[PDB]
Amino acid sequence: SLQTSFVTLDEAIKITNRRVNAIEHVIIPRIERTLAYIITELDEREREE
Amino acid sequence: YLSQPRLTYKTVSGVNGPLVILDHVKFPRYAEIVHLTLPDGTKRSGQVLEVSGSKAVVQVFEGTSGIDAKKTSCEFTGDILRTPVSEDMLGRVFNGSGKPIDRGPVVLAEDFLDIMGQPINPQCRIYPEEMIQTGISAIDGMNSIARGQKIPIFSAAGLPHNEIAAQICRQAGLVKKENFAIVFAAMGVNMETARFFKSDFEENGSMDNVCLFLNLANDPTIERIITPRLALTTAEFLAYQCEKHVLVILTDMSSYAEALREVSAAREEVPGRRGFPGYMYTDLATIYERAGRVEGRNGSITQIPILTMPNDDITHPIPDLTGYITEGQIYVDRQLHNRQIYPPINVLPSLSRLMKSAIGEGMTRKDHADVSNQLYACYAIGKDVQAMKAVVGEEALTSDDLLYLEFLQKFEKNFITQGPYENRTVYETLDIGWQLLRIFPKEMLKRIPQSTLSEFYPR
Amino acid sequence: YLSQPRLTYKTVSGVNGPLVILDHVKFPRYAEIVHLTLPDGTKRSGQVLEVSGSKAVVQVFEGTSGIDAKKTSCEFTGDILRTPVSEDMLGRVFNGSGKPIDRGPVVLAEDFLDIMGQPINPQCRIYPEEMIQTGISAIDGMNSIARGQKIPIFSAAGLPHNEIAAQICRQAGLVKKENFAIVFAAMGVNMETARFFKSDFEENGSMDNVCLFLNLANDPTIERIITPRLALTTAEFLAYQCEKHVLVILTDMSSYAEALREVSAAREEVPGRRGFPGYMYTDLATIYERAGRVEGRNGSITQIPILTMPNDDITHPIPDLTGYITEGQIYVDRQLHNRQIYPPINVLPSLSRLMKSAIGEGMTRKDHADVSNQLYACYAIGKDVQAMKAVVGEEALTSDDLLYLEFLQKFEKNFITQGPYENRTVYETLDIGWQLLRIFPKEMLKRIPQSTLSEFYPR
Amino acid sequence: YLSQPRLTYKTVSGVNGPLVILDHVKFPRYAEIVHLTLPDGTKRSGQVLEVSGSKAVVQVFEGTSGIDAKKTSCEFTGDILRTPVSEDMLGRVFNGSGKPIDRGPVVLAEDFLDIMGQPINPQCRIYPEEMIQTGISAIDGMNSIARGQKIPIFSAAGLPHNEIAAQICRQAGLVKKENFAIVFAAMGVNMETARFFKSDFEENGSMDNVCLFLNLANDPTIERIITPRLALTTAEFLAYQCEKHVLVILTDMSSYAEALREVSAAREEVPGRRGFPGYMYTDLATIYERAGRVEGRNGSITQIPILTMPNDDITHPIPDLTGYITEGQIYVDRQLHNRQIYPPINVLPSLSRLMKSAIGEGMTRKDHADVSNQLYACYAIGKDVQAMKAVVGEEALTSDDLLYLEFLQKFEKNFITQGPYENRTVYETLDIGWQLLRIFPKEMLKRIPQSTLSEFYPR
Amino acid sequence: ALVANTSNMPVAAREASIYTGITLSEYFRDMGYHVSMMADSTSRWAEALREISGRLAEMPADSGYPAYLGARLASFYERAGRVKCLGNPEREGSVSIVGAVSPPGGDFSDPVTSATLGIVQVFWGLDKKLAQRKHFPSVNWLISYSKYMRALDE
Repeated sequence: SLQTSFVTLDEAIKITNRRVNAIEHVIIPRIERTLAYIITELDEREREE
Repeated sequence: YLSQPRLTYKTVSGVNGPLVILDHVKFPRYAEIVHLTLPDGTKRSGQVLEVSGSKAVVQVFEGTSGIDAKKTSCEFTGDILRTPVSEDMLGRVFNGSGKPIDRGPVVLAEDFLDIMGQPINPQCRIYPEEMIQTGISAIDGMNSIARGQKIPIFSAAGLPHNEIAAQICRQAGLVKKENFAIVFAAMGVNMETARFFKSDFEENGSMDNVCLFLNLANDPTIERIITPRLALTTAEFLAYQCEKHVLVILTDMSSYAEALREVSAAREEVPGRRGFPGYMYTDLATIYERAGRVEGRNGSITQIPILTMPNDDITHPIPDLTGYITEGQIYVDRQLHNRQIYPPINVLPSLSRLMKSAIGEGMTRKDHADVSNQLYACYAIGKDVQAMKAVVGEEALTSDDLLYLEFLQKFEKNFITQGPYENRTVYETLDIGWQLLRIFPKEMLKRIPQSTLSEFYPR
Repeated sequence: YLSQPRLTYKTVSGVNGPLVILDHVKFPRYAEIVHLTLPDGTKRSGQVLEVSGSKAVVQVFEGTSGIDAKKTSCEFTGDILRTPVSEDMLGRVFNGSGKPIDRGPVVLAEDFLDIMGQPINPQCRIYPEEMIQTGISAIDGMNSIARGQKIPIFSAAGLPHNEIAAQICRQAGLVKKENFAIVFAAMGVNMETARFFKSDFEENGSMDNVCLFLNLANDPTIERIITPRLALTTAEFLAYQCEKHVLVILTDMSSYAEALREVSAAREEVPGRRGFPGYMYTDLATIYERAGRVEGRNGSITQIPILTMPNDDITHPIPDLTGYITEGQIYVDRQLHNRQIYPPINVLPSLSRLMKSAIGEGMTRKDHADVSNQLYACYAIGKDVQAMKAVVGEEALTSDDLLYLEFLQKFEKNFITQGPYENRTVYETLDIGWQLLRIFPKEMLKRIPQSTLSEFYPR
Repeated sequence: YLSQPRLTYKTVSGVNGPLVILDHVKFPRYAEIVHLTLPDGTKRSGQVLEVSGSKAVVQVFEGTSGIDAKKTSCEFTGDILRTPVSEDMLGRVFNGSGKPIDRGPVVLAEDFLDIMGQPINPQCRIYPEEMIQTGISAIDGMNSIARGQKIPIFSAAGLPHNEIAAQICRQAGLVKKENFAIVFAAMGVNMETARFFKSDFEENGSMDNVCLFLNLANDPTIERIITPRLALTTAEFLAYQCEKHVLVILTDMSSYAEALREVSAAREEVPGRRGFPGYMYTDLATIYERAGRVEGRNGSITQIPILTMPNDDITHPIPDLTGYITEGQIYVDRQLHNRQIYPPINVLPSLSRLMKSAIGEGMTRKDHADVSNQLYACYAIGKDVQAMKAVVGEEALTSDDLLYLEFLQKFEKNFITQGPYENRTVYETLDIGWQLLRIFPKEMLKRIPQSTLSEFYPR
Repeated sequence: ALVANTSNMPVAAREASIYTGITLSEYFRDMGYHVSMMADSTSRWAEALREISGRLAEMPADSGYPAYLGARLASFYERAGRVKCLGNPEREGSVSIVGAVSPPGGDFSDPVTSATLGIVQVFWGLDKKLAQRKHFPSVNWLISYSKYMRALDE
């Protein structure tokens, strides 16, 4: 059971860490770049007004 | 010449920011230069940017602080800023206004050229077909420099773009297996930066072939948009009238853009992006396009308009509009610098728009183009593999992916890393290219034809 | 009868873009019309935008090129552009100003109407009810259209909004348990589209009841400001005096809005969002609201205007102000088009305000309202499931989420996807709706009452 | 005194919205107060905003309707707006203009002060020391208000920022280990809330020490601008001339900011960032910084500005420009409100930069600083454990985690949740803290020195 | 044949260059030839319009560009097309227009790219991230489209 429990755990850790890594390295950076893009473009519209 | 006496006016109508507006002016001329004296004897100059009837708008270079309304005395030279040029300007140091600052005399002119210049007739312009050997593998291999090409270094504050430019000045030769006259416009920089280049030029033993134009951070911001024109105007004299090969380096062009933006705001011109004038591109082209060879004359002008990218934003109008005008860029970044890699040149976002003609059979080696293209593919893929592995882990990679990580790691330390005084030939650079390409089996080198792999890959 | 000779002026003050400014004019009338004779004999027309004292600003429809400030003769009509209208305008093609382009004669003035519009007393307005069976499941099922409605089609550049509008025109009709006249206003339409509609009307034998007003992309951009008012003025004559049912198609209100912007800028008016005049709302309301039924008449006007959405957004002032005026939309999307779905209509951001009353027992089917709501909610959920799947993977969904994903895929393939030459009835559309709903167990169809489910669901 | 007869003018050049433009005015002052008399005998007040020669431009406080250019008379006072101040006005209720609305007499002045005042000479500013307890545990035992600091309450629209503000007025006072007054100004308050403040202050006996200014949402927008200046003008009189401590609460500074934007538009100034004047920064500092202790006097002024965050975004210029020039923040949340916790103040994002000096032996109690730090850590940990519990479950928690959950639940229920009519002094708040801290064994209270634990922890 | 109006030449000439080129194209179209002109900029022409509009003190529209930007592009591109020529000899010709656009930053949101996409029937979008990998031609192939697919199916 120890070994079998350790089995279901090594896969669960790698799967959870992979999802966490993607949020940190893919999804949020992309949200931050989008937000910074929006902020810049909004100031550009303010200027022409 | 102009034999008629010039007129002097005390008719200033008013002052609004950097612009002094005169009235009662006889037949105002557009883009003529006016000399003005302040009540305390200070002398300043400016240019008429607008005429209407008896009125004229003068932009004062030194500034409008202390300009009076009743005692200010102005005189109109009667012409545009034509500047004295001579061959013996090499070895002299000038300020951004064209005056000497090396305790030598004023320029003893051979002629007077219009600082605005003239566009070169595209029918007589001759396409560049000669390569300059920069000695930097990151450039000579994957982004070659032609003689007459326009290649700025895109950099960022704190990066050693001044060291790279200095290095290029000393070890820039030809691949025809030569002394370039260097014109260095130091604008918007501190004393230490200007002294760095001046000292390096003397250390290189080449100072007699170097003409400096300095406009430091504590100098007027309006002169900062004629300094490039002064440097290039001299370059045109040397290159197209005296058939001297000239290398013109313009320091952080962003100080030019900021000086221009200030003028644009002052004159309430139509903005484009980030507050810069909608004509910023046209103005930059006026500066940048003063380059290249001309058919029938043995001179050339090569430019390196290095610029700092605000906040490392590659889409900022300054690098953006420059990228549209110049034949590509070398581009350095912080990801290489933060790992003590020199030169910190990132090949992926870089390009040389004349490389396709300056390399290959009769120029360097026939496999040059093939090696470069495959190295680009392998380098970019290795970066893609890191982007994946950062999430999936090394265990998720196969042998096809580890090869690109091995390539990427060996590529950066063997190909890019050199050192400030490492001068490699173009042939050595290609040989190194092959040493990295031989990391992969022939079947994976898909950018290179078998007519090339069969000859070079086995070695 | 205005039997008073007209004044003609040469007292031109100046010309600025599309605007001609006249002076020394006797008792200028607002929104009057001026005929301009150019020095070379060219005749053009324009409408007064404002008057002040002895000055007037004239909007020149055909364009201002060639007008001088000395010889151009300006004839003031003394009246407002009241346009000739006739019941026999059907079977004719006019240009953007209402003049023949089809080699026919000038329309004979059976009567004249002021194109500005005569406001209809809301007390006598008759609420629309009868459903138009368009043949398109995305419309007849969910966002049904009542006769007399105002439902524009939003799209971005490159999408097949011209095909959908053409399909509606030839498939238009009522839900049965005789046909429409077409008034087609082309504003800034390219020649390829212009022949697309003209040929489709001819091939289907519709021209007997079609009146075209063609202002093409290569025609004057000021003229198109009245073009839509000329089209609706004819529609109002035919619908409210000649007891016809008229379907009015406006090919692009965006090129119209741009034409207003050009004029608004020309007179240096204070803009609102994105440079458009602050009164865009009114200029659109006075066109869109020329629709519906009136007490005592049997005819009607139904409008289906088309609007190209700049940058693929739906917050741009043009579609934003239209959405506030019209009674829903179709909204043709791009994500469906890229997947080769036709009609690529996105049901979620699109509504029809009159749908809740134009359906149900006595008009379509007892369950129409219940089927629509359930399908809409199912689609909306499916999209939220798709949004999750893109992050968590197909292996992280529960059984219910898979039912919505299966619905989503089959919904677009079997329900929305139709083809341009196949029409389906409202009853056939609902039967397909049920086929999609029967994917779910009855317990999950929470927006359909149990009585409705027991009647239809098990069939 | 002036003792100069006033001039009344009937010469009016024109009227434009809220502005009346006068002519032939003798030596007009900027910011001069004038009184208008309309043909119907109606009187209005106004203030001169621009004086260009003899062309005085006055903004009318009330509406300008009914004003003509032939009969309306304008009486000039010859002076600017100076507020009558006294000690007796404490216990009175005034409107934005400084007039009584409590059926009492007009203030019998002891002096007249310019409501704009002057900045306090920094050389005589005394760093904040003792504490002013509010009676609300969430901001006495966690982020106390030093006797001289300026700490804002940021809230989203819809949260009970007005109920807390009223509670502070009823409960606030000195620690008491007769010289304390509160000046309360509400800008842009609606009728229902204005009644709340007036009635709640009167009924609970607090009015004797409160000076209340009510500027209603439908009152003149210019009066809303002076309202906070009148409140501070009184506060400065009471505090610095009458040797007492004044708490000034400025409620709904966001409504002030909107009134300020309206005044800017009246001057035809080009809007700055997000529509607000470019001088919004200094205007807020002008109001906020008229507070603190002064050398040689025993009085003090504190401020608790209260600001609604538009769209609940702390980045918005209003809370951003405020916080940038204030010392910490209280921060009222929404989650705590929806959970039916009153007061809904979130202790984790709040900060009082002067708390280090406000509390301690000789000012509150020896253990104050230690109890606060340990409670903050315990709440932060409890929230962290609660987040863990939601993932791993109750059975996966150890004993220490359960203690943090017990603290979290009882902390919010006993310490933060208070009720609007329970006044908890600083010593009761600390005793409640210890009751929660005695949940933990001594060894887990890592931030409280052993000497403090041995003195206070037991019993 | 080719027309040179380089970046460092008078900005006003950029408008004349664009119209001169297409006028030449029509001339040969009328003679029964198939012409395929290409203007390598477009944005530089619209830029000239912006600079002149500024000097004129005109009221700008989106991002500083003249309100009539769309009018100029629409009337320019509509001069393209396969035609039956005027003239008794019954010639057939065409003018194609392949025009580059230079959006700042590669962001396909500027008034010139936006207006252009509403006019042109073929969209050859390029992706800077493909060019960095020397994946030439750097065609995105996800955002590009051609509305002539059905026309050429025959």
